[PDB]
Amino acid sequence: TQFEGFTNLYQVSKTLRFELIPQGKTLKHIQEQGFIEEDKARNDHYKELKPIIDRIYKTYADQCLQLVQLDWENLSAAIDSYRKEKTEETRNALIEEQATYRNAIHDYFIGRTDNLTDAINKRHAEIYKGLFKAELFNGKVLKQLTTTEHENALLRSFDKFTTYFSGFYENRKNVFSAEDISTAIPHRIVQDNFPKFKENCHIFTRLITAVPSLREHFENVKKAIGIFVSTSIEEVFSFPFYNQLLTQTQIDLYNQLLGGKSDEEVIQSFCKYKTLLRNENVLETAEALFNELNSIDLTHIFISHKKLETISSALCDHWDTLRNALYERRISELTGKITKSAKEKVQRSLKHEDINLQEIISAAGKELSEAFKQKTSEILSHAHAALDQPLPTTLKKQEEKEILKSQLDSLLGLYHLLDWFAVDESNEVDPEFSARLTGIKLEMEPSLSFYNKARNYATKKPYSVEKFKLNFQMPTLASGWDVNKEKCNGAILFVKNGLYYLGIMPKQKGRYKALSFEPTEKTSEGFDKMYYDYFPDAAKMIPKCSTQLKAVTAHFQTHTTPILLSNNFIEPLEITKEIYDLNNPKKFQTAYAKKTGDQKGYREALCKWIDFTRDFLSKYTKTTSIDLSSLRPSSQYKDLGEYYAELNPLLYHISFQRIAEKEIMDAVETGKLYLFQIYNKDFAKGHHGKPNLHTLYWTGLFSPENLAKTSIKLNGQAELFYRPKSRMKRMAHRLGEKMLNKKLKDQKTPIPDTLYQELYDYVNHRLSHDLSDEARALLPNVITKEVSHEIIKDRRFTSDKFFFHVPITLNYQAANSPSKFNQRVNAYLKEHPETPIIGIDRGERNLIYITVIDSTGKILEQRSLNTIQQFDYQKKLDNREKERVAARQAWSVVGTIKDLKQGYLSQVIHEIVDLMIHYQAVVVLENLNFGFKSKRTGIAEKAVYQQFEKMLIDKLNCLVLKDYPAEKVGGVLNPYQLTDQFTSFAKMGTQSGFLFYVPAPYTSKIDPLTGFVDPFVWKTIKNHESRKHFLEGFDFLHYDVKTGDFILHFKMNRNLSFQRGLPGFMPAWDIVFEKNETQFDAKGTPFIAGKRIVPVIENHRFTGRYRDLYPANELIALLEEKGIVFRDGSNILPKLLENDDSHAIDTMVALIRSVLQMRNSNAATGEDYINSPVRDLNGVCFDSRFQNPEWPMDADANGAYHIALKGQLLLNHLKESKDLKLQNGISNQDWLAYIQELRN
RNA sequence: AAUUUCUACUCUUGUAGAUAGCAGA
DNA sequence: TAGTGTTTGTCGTC
DNA sequence: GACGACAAAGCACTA
Repeated sequence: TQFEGFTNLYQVSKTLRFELIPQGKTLKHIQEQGFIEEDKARNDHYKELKPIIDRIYKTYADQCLQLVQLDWENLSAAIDSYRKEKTEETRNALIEEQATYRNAIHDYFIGRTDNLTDAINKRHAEIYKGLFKAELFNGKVLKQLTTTEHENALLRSFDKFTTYFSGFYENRKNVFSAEDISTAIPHRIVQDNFPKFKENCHIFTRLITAVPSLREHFENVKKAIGIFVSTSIEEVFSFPFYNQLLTQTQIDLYNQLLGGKSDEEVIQSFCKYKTLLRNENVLETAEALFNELNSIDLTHIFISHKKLETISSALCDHWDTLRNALYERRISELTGKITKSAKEKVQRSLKHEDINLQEIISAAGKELSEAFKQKTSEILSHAHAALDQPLPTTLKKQEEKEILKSQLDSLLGLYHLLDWFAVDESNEVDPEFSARLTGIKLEMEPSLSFYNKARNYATKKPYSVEKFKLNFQMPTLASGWDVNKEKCNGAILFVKNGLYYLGIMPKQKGRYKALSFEPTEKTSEGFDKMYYDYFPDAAKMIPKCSTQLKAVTAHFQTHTTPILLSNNFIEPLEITKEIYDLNNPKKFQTAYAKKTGDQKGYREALCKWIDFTRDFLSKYTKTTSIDLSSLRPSSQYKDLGEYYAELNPLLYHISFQRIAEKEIMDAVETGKLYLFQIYNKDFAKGHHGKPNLHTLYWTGLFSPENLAKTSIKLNGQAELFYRPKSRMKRMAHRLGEKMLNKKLKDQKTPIPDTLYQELYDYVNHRLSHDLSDEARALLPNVITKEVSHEIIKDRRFTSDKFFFHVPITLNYQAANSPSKFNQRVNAYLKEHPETPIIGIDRGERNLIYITVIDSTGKILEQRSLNTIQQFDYQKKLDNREKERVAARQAWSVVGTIKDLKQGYLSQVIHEIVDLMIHYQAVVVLENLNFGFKSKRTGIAEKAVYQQFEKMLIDKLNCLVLKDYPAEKVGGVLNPYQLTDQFTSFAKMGTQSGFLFYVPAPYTSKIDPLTGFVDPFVWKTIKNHESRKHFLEGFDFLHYDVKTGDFILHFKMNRNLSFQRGLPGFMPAWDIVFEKNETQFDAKGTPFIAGKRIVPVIENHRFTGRYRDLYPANELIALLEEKGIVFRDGSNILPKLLENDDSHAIDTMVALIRSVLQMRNSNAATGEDYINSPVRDLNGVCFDSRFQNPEWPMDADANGAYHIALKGQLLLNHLKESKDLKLQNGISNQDWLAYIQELRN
């Protein structure tokens, strides 16, 4: 097995896109015939027909729901039993019962069953079949069910073109399917409305039994309105009536028995919805509801469990406090011997149940009520102060955009507040409160959608990428390149002087007309035309044209002699009866031999069948020319799989023949041919440099090597698109103006966005104002250029453009899908223990950081990827963008940041693949399922980086390096295939081919010399008793006079209540308060050893500002003040406890806080070092400021190193494992135990 | 500030990387 | 009594 | 029992 052998394993399909430039006067001919305008109208017709078909989509659904008659007694009993006993058996019984009822409704739409009489059951299938076919426009489906003339004229607009609704058919299948999917009609009937209707019947009978006078009163309300005249009030609250509550008109009548593109568009619509909130007085109603909570019974006001953690973080210290406070109070009221099983039951109960507001107050204290009152009035005042604040006149200025966002934040804040309360009727909700809350709520739901629509408008770009597909009045345009379908499709390609041209033949005067392109000698100058020959598949096309056609099937049925085929045959073929009988556990198939076992009959029949196929190919009118003599005789063919896989590549072929330029130019001159040059900036006159990957795929497809031996196949079903211009604001660099580079003299540090505009205006002498102080300072550093030629901003969308989306297939000689790809990778890895690793982590001072390690674990190379292609993406560019978002906090700045991150990550995968191929390594990412990263990290968690991993998997599916020759492995003809096909984020686990995913947590805050981690969670120390109990668990803390350090011995079998439950290896540790000394690094720079950056400034705000702190110096100073003598080397902790100085104990613990903190960062001073608190086996505490290459350089370096180290643990278990499998993730304790043992 | 277009850019009338489209969210 | 402008074929997995 | 990929086979229109 070789690493270069990971190619040609499965087919990968990519569709290239190009721009079509009209040649000669083909644009004039198109405009004269009005093809673009007609196709533009077809786009509008397709969109205007979107609800018309959806309307004729209800008719059928409404008609099918009118005949539904079911007995809902069984469904009610399954609902009652699940509410009665909360066991998993009654849940699965209800899930199956619901699925049975959903299918009962589905059988009315398309039953294909025996429950409904076929007279009716089969009639629905004839409609549902062509509900996703042409029938829609035939009027046939409407003939089964009245169309108006304009609607009839709209249906015929898609005659011979109903494939335009291809994707729309899928969107309508997503509406039915009769699954638990909420989008479906059966689900809405069974699982949404019936539990509501079933509850209505129970509410009815309880009221009528207690207050019988309410019966005649309800009956009078029904009679006074006029609804359900043939049904009494008791029957509408009985199960049989629900069958007549399945259509909207009946649902509306039932509910009424109960109830009785532009800038100013966002201002007019919002102000219309905004002024509607005053008339409804939703603020006054909301302010009155939250004021009711001061006196009403709070044991029936429930908080949703999905919001409890969010509320805890908004009203308390952490997200933990509420869930923990409820946990302690519930453990406080358990019965008998409180086992650890009873505690876990209380934990699991708090995850998925709604807590009433009273139990929260009784468990958290009176300080939550003050937080609840203050937060409620704060949100209500902001929403009240925003409804009366008028919107601006326009959105031209950013100051006017800010007030629009500010008022939307207040509206979304109130909308967020209302979603705190549980909506489900499973809880005993208050009568009046739940009704008034659900009312103002139903009203605030479009705010969220409206808010999202508004934010996207600000994020939107001034372009209009919207486009429509050009058909040229052909439903099969560019649907196939075969020469025999020249007229049928009318799309061919030309190559001339390295420039690729597309030629489409229009219907000449409304009729098909072939062009007699005469093959001219190659010497004469002219275009080269593609001759495309293709036989789709031997398995499906051969029987269709030879033994399964209408002629021979009927002939063999009514006549028992072989028949001769003459049409589409050079020499007549004598198809005989037996081979058709074989094709009538099919015969000559693997199943037949597996079951029957007639091996002798198999080999003879297959020999005749294979010979018959070989007989067919040499006799067919188009397959006779291809040289099939390379095929082996039928005696040594095992089965059809190997034979068809061998026969298929021989059929497909592309050849080029020169066509004289005079014919092509005259064809364009008269208008018979439309010439479109393919253009992707790699065919420009001034082009110089390595081209795009898509250009190489296009260039490599037509290379002489590929034509002789196919590895890139030109797939059919190509598409043409036309994009209208979007010239609304043209910016240009006119001649005589002075360009300004976005980078300084070093062409690596970008100018801030705000400063760049001011400098650019001053350079051109256009700014009326004066430059800032920092603008003057940065002025000499910028570089200016004169405009030699005009550069048009966004020139792509200035004018109208054509497009050509063409699909190609790479690795055409491989299988359709990979077959156990991970087994192949694991096989290579097992035989190659020396395969290096590549660990990638998201640092804070570095966007993406890399570290490669070998089998033994030494760091071969570690690099920071924030500087790609001589440009700084983090140290300068992302910092300025983050500065702007912290200054303005607008929507445009957020959109630019997300686009930059995705663009930066595109550059990263090139660095990864270039690094990986050079080392022949395996790259280990981190799975997003486990853990999270802080806000200080440069990439948002599970939002952009999750898509980053998708790109890396997809890129390595068909990895092609653009500096490589095509013939060797890794080129365009033989791409690398190192990853399995991506299916979903959930399905990918710990391996995706040559990619590994190890748990993120417990990777970057570890000493790389001892494997030590901070074993104490500091949230368990709050009071003096906790501090003293924590401090008394240690063994001994003493001054070493020889070295000047403090050795704080600790045994992991102590302070369990303050620990994190991960002992790991090394049951004892020696925390060292390193003596501060001006140590020198490799470069000789001075740095003080043991320096720690502590952010603790206030009890509530623990990261107000970073503060310098020296654990050794401060603790010596603290002990001197207390009068403690410690130079004798005696233990210090017992003497600390006996004096019982509250301030000294707090300082004692706070210093242990600092020393156990390894990752010390300071953005202002540029320090991101990591310092070990414990000594290694050599006896030296790790300090990353030493800049030793063999160990991580900075804090971000440590994380990428251990992700690669976590990759070793996966492979180390892989090598020793007998099976070719991997563990379903790495336990945090198991990883800690492994690393702590290895570093020793 | 020039792109099948996405990001960044301007020694180079263009550079470096990415780029599986259509339809529907 | 024909030019010409939707149907069918499956092999393996799934 | 359920998916496909592009051709050549059919199949209805007027003639």
